[PDB]
Amino acid sequence: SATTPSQLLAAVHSFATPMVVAAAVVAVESTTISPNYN
Repeated sequence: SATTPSQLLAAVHSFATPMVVAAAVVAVESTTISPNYN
């Protein structure tokens, strides 16, 4: 505690289920023009 020489676990505990990451789904909201007739 406080201030890791001694290991409390014998082996390192790995997560059973592999985490499946998903790519970003970014999209274009809108397009505006400042000087415009319409």
